[PDB]
Amino acid sequence: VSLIRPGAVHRAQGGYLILDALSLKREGTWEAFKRALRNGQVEPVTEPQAPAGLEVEPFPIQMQVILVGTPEAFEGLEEDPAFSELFRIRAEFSPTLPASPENCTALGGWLLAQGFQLTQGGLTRLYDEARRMAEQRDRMDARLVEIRALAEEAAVLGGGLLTAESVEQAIAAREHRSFLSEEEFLRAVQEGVIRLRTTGRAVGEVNSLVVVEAAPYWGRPARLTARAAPGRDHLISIDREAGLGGQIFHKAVLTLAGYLRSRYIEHGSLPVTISLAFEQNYVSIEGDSAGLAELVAALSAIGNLPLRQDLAVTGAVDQTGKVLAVGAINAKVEGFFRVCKALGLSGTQGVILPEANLANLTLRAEVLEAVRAGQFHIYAVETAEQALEILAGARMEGFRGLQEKIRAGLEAFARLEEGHDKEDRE
Amino acid sequence: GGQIFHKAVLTLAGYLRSRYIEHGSLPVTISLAFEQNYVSIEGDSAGLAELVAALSAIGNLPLRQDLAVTGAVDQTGKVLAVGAINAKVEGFFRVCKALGLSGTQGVILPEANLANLTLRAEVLEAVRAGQFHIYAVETAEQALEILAGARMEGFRGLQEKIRAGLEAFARLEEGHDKEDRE
Amino acid sequence: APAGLEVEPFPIQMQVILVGTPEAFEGLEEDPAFSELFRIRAEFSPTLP
Amino acid sequence: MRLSYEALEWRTPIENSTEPVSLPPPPPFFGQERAREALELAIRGGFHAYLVGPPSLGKHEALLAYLSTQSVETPPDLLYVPLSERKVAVLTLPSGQE
Amino acid sequence: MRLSYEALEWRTPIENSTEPVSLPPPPPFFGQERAREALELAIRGGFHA
Repeated sequence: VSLIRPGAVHRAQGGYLILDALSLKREGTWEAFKRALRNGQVEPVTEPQAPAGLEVEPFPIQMQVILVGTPEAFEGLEEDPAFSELFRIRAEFSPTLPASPENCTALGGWLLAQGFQLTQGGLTRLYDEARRMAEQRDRMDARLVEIRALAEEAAVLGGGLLTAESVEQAIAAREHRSFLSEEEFLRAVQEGVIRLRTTGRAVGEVNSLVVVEAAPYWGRPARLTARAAPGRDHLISIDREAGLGGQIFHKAVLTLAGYLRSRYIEHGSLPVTISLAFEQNYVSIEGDSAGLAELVAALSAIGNLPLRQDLAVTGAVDQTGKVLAVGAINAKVEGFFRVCKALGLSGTQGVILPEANLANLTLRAEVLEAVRAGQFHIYAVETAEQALEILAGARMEGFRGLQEKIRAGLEAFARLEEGHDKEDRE
Repeated sequence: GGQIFHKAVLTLAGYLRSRYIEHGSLPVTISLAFEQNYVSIEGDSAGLAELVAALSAIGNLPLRQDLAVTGAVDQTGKVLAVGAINAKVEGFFRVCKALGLSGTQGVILPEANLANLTLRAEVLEAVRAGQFHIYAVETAEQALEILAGARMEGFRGLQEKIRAGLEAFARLEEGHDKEDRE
Repeated sequence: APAGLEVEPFPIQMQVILVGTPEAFEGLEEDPAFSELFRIRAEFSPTLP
Repeated sequence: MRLSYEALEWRTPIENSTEPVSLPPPPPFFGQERAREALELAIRGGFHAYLVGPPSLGKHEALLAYLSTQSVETPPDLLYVPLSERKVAVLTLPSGQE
Repeated sequence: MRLSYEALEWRTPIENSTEPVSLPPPPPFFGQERAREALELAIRGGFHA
């Protein structure tokens, strides 16, 4: 009897046993643990090399089990109908917290309870960075481990105190430690290896804002071009079939084709084929969401509309023409701002982004100061027509408007098509 | 590779279809080949050499063989930077010196690669002596202008010649169409 | 060995500095714990000015 | 529409930075009222619960801090007593008697 | 455009090659200020890098 060792069930009698579902599945204990919970009794594990084992009476269980883990760690467990029977209560943790003065005060008290020495400005800066990590204006990040790590770095850079300057220094150092790829990209842009048009007008070319994933984060601009030729109603997206892709119908290509075919109804079929290419790979294309940049570039190519290269265009688009929210909007806007500032801020550069992302706009201090000074502009759009109006600097409707120019380009392509059609007859 | 769409082929087709618009479709088919394999092709990047050779074939433009052509290109005709530019330029210089430098050889390379041009001593000495030339181009039209020794727009310009060749090919295709009909 | 020692775990008062190539750390940084233990990234530029 | 600076300014205005903050510690699961209420129900009723959420939340730390404030009835002494050299039973005694 | 020799010359102009150079050793991580600062932070704070 004296060799029986107490495990975790014995030590948690009349108390709480906190386990990890990831551990319950990693060591395969979940079957035996389920059996113990359902039976209400458990005996200590016995190695098979013992034909002398005790007939130990099963140990009663008067504990409460509190599994802890990620939702994906529990997807394996919630499939079992018995897991939903033993564990009736689900204590779900929100990935964010409301951004309120009460929550900022609670964060300050939590940081003080961790041993940090805070300042009101330092607490404010930490709270703002927590809001930015959630990428939401009215929601601060719930991940207290990450905020604690940032506070640790801020304390180290400020000696022992979390002042505003120390937290700003910690954030800047975190940015710098992962800025090698972006420093190389900016150096290439400045030298001329990667040429992005940040000034003037261009026909069929736009500055899309991509998030690079063949490399680390910090989304950056990319010159996306659209070329319009007489032909079928086929919309070619060169980057989405870099290999095959004729076997694959792409949701972005289908969305763009639907918009172009349905919005422009004066010939029975789109008399123009539009080829969309992302020059300077390192561009990770969506393939499932049609970009607003692609649509405005296609419209410019069709109508020979010179779009402003000052403004970068980001945000998904819908087949109706509705601009949808995109992730990492702050990263894209700040990457374009970095590129513009590296080449010199002309005072007319900007970013065209959806109004849906306005609740996710937590731009850094430099971008906001440029916006205040009028050196950087942020345009928020609902529809692709608004983005095209901003880019081409003209209203869609009215005489000599963008709509009439696009229709004239379409009818010119149709005339080229019929000129080739009579070539097939006579 | 006939069951796979190639980014280089798509880029070249997009450029040719979009830039030359006077018939409903490109009335010419262009076959691009690399003589003397040992050539490692890149199917994801359209070469500037491929585009200028295609334009020469369409327009019957005699390109200068003095100048080698390197660099990528996009569907708008913008010449992009390429890797190992020094290796390519020095290899062409080695070939030219092996056969004898005539004072007119050269390499047409992107202006994007000017920050990567660290040519060796012999190439730089030939460049200073006027025996080797380096041409830096922004667009494929500039490369074609240098190769064919004529401006795109003007008295019998390259653009007019390419359009005339396209009209000739379209007339041949109309002859075939009426052959199909009559 | 069936009979052994109940050695008290040795406390760790060291700083770990992993060294490797960017592709070497691709296989390790998927784990949320790696980003929690190793928070400082001393990345080396392949070139110098 | 062209967004103005005030339509884009999100940072909380800093007012004082010459003094440290004196803030009482927050209750466990601050800003996590759903998780706190679910765990309170699981403690009141004695049900088994499970905590779900993204990593780096400090779920274990907050859970331990919340459970440390609970006051459960004094658990009895559970022990193993040999009823023979081969049969071992479980004995339950009043707390502090084992 | 036809690049001139000066627009193509990149080698540092050699001014003398006779006397040996006397140069103090560089600080660790020279030209690698990002990695050096990251390691400074990881040493001051005791984090794993």
